[PDB]
Amino acid sequence: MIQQESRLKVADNTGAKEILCIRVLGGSSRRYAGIGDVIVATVKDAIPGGNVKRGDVVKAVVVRTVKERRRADGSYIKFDENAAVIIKNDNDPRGTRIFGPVGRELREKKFMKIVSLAPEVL
Amino acid sequence: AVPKRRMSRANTRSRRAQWKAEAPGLVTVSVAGQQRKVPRRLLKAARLGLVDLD
Amino acid sequence: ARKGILGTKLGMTQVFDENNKVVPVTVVKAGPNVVTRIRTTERDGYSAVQLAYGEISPRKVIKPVAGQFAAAGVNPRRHVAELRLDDEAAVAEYEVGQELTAEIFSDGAYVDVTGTSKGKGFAGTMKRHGFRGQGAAHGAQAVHRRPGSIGGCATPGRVFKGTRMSGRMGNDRVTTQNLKVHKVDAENGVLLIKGAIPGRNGGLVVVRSAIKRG
Amino acid sequence: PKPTKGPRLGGSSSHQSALLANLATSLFEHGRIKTTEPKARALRPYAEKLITHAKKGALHNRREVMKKIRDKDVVHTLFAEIGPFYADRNGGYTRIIKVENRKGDNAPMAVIELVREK
Amino acid sequence: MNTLDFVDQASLRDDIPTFSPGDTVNVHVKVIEGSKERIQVFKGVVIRRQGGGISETFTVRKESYGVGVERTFPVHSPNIDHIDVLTRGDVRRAKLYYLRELRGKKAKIKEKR
RNA sequence: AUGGUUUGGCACCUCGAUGUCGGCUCGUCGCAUCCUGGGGCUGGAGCAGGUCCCAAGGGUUGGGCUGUUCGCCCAUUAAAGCGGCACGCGAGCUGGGUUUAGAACGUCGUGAGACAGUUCGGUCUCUAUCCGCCGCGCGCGUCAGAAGCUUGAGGAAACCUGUCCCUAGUACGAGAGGACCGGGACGGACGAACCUCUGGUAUACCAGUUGUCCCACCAGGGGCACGGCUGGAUAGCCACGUUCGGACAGGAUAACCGCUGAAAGCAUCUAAGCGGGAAACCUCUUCCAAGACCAGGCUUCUCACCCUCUAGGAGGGAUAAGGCCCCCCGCAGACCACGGGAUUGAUAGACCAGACCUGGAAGCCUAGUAAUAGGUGCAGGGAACUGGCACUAACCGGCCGAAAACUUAC
Repeated sequence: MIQQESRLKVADNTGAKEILCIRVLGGSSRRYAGIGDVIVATVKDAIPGGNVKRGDVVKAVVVRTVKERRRADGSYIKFDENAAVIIKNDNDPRGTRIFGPVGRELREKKFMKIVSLAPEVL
Repeated sequence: AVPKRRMSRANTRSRRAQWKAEAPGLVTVSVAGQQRKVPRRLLKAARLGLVDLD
Repeated sequence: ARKGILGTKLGMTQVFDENNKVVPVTVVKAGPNVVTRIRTTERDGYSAVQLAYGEISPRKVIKPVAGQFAAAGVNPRRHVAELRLDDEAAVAEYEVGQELTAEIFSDGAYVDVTGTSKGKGFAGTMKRHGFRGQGAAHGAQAVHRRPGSIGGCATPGRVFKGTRMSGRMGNDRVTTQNLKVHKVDAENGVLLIKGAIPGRNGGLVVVRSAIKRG
Repeated sequence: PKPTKGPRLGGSSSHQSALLANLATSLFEHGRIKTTEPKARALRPYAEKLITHAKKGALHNRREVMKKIRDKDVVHTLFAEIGPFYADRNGGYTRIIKVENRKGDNAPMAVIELVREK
Repeated sequence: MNTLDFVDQASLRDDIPTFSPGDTVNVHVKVIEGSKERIQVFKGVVIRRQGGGISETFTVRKESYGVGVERTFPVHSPNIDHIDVLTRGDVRRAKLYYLRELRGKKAKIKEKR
């Protein structure tokens, strides 16, 4: 249940720590973004000499949320913190290592390299 | 706000005739050998000796 | 050509599928209705059928109604509604007296129900019609939840009927469509509809095979 | 018991609860009280429940009564007479009787009694 | 008698253990991956249980790679071939939502005795 | 030549008051159409297009700067339309600007002071009489009085679209690249209904807890302190949540494509005729509706008394069917209405049991120096949900409410 002007953490190697949501892609007047919906997002923090730089405009995906999400089985999920992953136009990550867990939704959105790089999918 | 005209006799008396009154539906009671008329709401309380009958 | 039946809403619950999905099923107790009367193009000018459901202890019914039931020969019931059919096709399968039972449907059958909605009383715009109200701060002098404007200025100088306003919403007949059906119980005379049907638990529904899908 | 569906009886839950307790006090003290109607309508259940605690007599029931009404003479009265006196009558200890309205505000009035028939 | 009881008792799932919040637990979940149906394990601390009879559900918190993860479940689902308590818990509360604000050795629980 | 929105021209109503820029909320209308839909021509290979015709049903984003309209930019989008209604709307809101008194800078003036120059600050009054509009009642009417079921004139609501997959890496083309038509799956915004799940609220639920006063004191509890605060919280109400919806087809059509064919030896979509044809139109979909005065229809029950005015036609009584009031109530509700029950009774409240929420009571016993912990014990407490029980109340009853006839056809 994410929006504009929302700060998120990164789960990558890219050399960023934080990001900011600018849009939510998948239509027009889309208000919310869940676990598996692309965003377009800039950078508000960096590592010392990361590849990424503070002020970029990159494109990302959400893998975690703090708001709950149903599934077909009647189950739910709730992570603690809102996290995201930089991704390039072929829906591939920029990084090489993923931090922390993700959701099973990404296997069915066709975000699968991520799931291969995930340590713990839930 | 404030009216604009002197609202007529017809309309005036017409609406005024809605501010009326109805009468309660009365019922007898055999109050100790004699009879008096009382609403039905209070019938038991009269037969038990609480209603101030004047 | 249009199978319908009367029933009573009970509540809601969950059940599961073979793929282990979960379905929010509403229950209905279509107790076995009775056909009181009939409607034809010779008598009345249209094609229909008239149904009955419930129980009255025999002194609560009125004498006109008792005549309407004893003339057709059968006993009195609470609620009496009327499906409207197409012709002799949908009439040739009905007989006065006969007991309908819920088995006339099958799992997967798409239905449309009708029911009397729940009441909400004298409702404002922000509950009837979903208006953005107005701001709660920045200088507002007492307009935090009331609509705004209502028209022009000396043209028209009127208010354009159907202008939306406060008043009693709720308590209206409502139609809910294309609901699948998950299970039928013949032992207890029950349907397990999917979805979410109108009304308050303990009222009256009327379920029908759907137009778009039947 | 079943809470008031709307706004309360004298201006707040505080004043409501205090008022009900004073009126139960007066009731068990005398046997009849004359009061406006919704107070009686609100005071049947409260009082019947206190009476039920009295019937099922115990230290614990007694304290859980004393934490409302604040009057030891009246609790002694309950647990001494009104408790056993309504042993076999299972439910329904009170009676309401409507009477002549009130001059000042036409308001209803009602006399709430304890029954005495067993 | 829970009006839909005659609808639900013929659909319940028997033999579900009497557990309770605080009771640490491991859950064997059915899951579908690559159109194969296999099983996964999920360990954690039951922080609640919300009765409704057949709509009843429970919640399991876990620490994953520094990230807290609640996973909810309905009790009677066929997506559960096992629920196995590992420990018990001395907790005064019923709903243990005070574990969200806590990390580390502070979000530990006692055991019965 | 239009249109009358723009800067202006005239000064015709309003100066014994027509409240002025923009923003918000709320619309509704036009098409000179941004997208969607149909189509003719191409310097149209195909994908994309360019221009022109018909077409208004629906939709027509969030953000940075500026008081700003306009505009520029960022990121998306199927698309980011143009305008009117006192440059829509201040008895609906703002009051940043502009346009009162304060003050300052530049320039003019000797000076008071001024600037379609600037800069910081600066009271927005009103109980809705009438029309209008959204909803809801009383009365009378529809040739006897009443109760149920309903037809449908005529009106309203809804109408949006995208991305991938087979079609096919085929058509096409040097290749790059790359389809029409037609079938599917999954989603965005919107709208309704509902509360099983999730989540929120919870002023008579439970537990913990601080200060303090009282219950003679310890214990155990209460009152006040925004419910004192904190953790949680069934029902009801709700949305972030659930499910569903936007049909399919059909008739007459616009632009358009035509067939047969003259006047006019050929020719021509037409002058006589016959066709196909769009999100627009009429039906279909959901709602209302016989106060639709052409006041409808199919049905059922009652379907029968009395006294007066001098029998003139009326009047006045007591009635049946039935309704109303009083009464118990509702998840129906501004009041009224609506819905149900009314001892031939489970409507409400209580009581017993259950479900669920809280979370292991008081008392006693034990261990402890004491804080306190353990046992008895899913304990106790407790509100709406459910089943049972007639114990209390729904009463030993008042009021309204039924037939001029007349003619043809029979």
